[PDB]
Amino acid sequence: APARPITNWRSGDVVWVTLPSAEYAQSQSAMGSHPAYWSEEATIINVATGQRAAVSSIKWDQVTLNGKALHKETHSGLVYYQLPLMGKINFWQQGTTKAGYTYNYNTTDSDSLWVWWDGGSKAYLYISTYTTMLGAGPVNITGLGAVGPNPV
Amino acid sequence: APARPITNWRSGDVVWVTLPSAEYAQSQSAMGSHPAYWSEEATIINVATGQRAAVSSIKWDQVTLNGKALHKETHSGLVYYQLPLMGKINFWQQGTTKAGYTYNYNTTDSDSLWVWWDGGSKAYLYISTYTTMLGAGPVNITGLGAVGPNPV
Amino acid sequence: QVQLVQSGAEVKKPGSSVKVSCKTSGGTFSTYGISWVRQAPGQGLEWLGGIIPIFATPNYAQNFQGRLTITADESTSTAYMELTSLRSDDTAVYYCAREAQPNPWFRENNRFDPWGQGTLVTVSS
Amino acid sequence: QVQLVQSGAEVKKPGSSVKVSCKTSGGTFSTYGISWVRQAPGQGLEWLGGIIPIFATPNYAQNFQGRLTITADESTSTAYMELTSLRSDDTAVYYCAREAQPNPWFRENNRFDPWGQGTLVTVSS
Amino acid sequence: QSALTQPASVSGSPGQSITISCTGTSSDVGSYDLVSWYQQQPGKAPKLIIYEGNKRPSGVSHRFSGSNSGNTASLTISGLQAEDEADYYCCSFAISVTFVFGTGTKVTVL
Amino acid sequence: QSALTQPASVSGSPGQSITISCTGTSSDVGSYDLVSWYQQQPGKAPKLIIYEGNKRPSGVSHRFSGSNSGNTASLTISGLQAEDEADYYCCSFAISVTFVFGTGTKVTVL
Repeated sequence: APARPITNWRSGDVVWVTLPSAEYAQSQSAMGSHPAYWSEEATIINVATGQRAAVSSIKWDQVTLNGKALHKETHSGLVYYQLPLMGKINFWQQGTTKAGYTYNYNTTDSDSLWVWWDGGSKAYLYISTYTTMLGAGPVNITGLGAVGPNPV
Repeated sequence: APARPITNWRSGDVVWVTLPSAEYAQSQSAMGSHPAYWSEEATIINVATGQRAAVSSIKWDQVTLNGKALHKETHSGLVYYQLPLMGKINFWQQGTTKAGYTYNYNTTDSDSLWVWWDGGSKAYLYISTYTTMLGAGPVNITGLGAVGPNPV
Repeated sequence: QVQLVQSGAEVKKPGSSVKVSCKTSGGTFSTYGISWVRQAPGQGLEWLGGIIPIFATPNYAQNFQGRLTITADESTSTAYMELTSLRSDDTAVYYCAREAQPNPWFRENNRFDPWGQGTLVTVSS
Repeated sequence: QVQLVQSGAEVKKPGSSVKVSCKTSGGTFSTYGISWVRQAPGQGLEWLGGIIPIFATPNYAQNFQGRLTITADESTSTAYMELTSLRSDDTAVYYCAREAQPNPWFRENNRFDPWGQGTLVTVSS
Repeated sequence: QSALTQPASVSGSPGQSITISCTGTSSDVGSYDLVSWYQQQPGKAPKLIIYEGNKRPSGVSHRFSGSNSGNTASLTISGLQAEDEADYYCCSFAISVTFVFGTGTKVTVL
Repeated sequence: QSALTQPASVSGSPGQSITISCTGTSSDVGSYDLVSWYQQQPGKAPKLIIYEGNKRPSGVSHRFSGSNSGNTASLTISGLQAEDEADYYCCSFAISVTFVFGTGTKVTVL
């Protein structure tokens, strides 16, 4: 049977994100001027289905969650796409027990995956972070999360 | 064609744990006298393989990670089994965006899944927590994590 | 053989709300799904909504969005549906059914192998 | 078609350490696996170790535990192996092979479809 | 969302074969190789007869066969008998996480 | 961990069929339905001929058939030719995350 494409997402899906050479950003507009780790050649995997793709290779205006398009936020002329999560995003340094933490480590708020797309073949994947606990970069980071409900 | 049994685990496996009617413990011996959320009827799922089982229905002396038996800690006469994780354990209130956090929420350490077994059909699953951010209990909790390397 | 047992038939006045429970005996919810289907007298089957208990993120049909709520309990293997603002055309036999697909993902490949006995709700006076 | 290109042959004195690189061309590592197999002259194939780049948790054979290290680079699609404390019987042709099982999980069902050209390491004086 | 169109009335003599179609529109109805079929005799709860295109559950009579051709899923009943005089429905998954039931078909014996 | 036992020397006349066995001990060698076979001609790198029991990669001659019976995996080559005169190995996955190669079998033509 044909596999479910990585473009189509459902609530409760387990997401696996690779962030090769991730760099540190002091303030990200999509996360309310908060630190983030971002990669230029990130890879997204649906763990249950096994499907995969490079973030730059996905047409992000066609990605649907529960049959509905992802939420869009235009910040300073840059269009960002949101993938909500149930819970926080769990990310760590590749191949090491060293494990990072997000900005809202104290709070009870869930996390989200943010993608910047230029409409072509250039996409940036952002994950929330508090400080440079995994280094200033470049650093290979693997993140895990569970897809949340559609924003209301 | 035969599926990989949930008794046999590998590094990089994605784990899905359900904690129905989870209770709060102020101090747990397996986590060095630190708060934890525990359930009596927990369910464990290997997300990639789709296999599942009740925690109480698993013979935990037969569970192998990378072909090796799980690490055991005898604490006050109670035998605990450890499932190491890559990164932290991500848990949230089931069905809600409300997301809990672990004890070492500023540290860079990874988390672990702790199981108490009596040798019969009674098993307790423990997940690290800092305070009663999800309530004193009972509360339904869903946890997600990636299996780490064997303890050395 | 797992069994799905529903609550008894109810009669409600227009504008009220009803709650039908589905009981799972011979097993647990595990990672399966629960769907609610109603059949008005003399008409066909209409899918109301469904849920996967481990996901606990219910989704409903367009006609019942903002009017139907579906919840599942893991401590007691009971699934619930709640329809508010009842009208005369809500009179139907409501069925609880199990989505016989072990993987919560791959939910497109699914079937309703066991069906509940059916609860008849009458909305009149 | 994906190509695996290895570094050139090397001659090393006994007790030294060698590092053989395997380059992936025509694509990327993605979620595949990389295995290292060596063949001593006139003998059979011996599996040394392997890694899943996304997992980044290498595993080795019993004879080479504590003597072998395997790492994978994703920014530059190159896989590495490193053998320390070289002896005269370490002289062999070293092969890098791709585990052509798309799912990193279900790694039991696997095969080595593309093979590297082979690097000949000679340990003598 | 538009429902699945079904041939409301289908009839056949005892012994022949009949085919019930299930036609939909849009990609929001999913692939037709994964359409399930249910049978509802008068006064009874619906029961599954064909699922996953052409897979039969245990105890279902071997006279029920399911096909798939483009945007139409077909259920075929061979050797019509008095116990096949019931109502049949087709169901499928949607791009939105929902299930759509067919309009329903009544089988009659001449 | 013990390796996989293979019949080091196997020979056959041009035209007939030969069978190479792959026998192991102890759960630790995994299922014998998921055993891959490789062919190494003199001076060349090993190439895959049969993978996952009896699946042939594209371009592999259809004269290679793989079986599985209990704790032994067998590779059968039909219509022996001069180009089949090489060395063949079987590989399997272990309970410890490792791969175990067979002892190797040399095919000869009489």
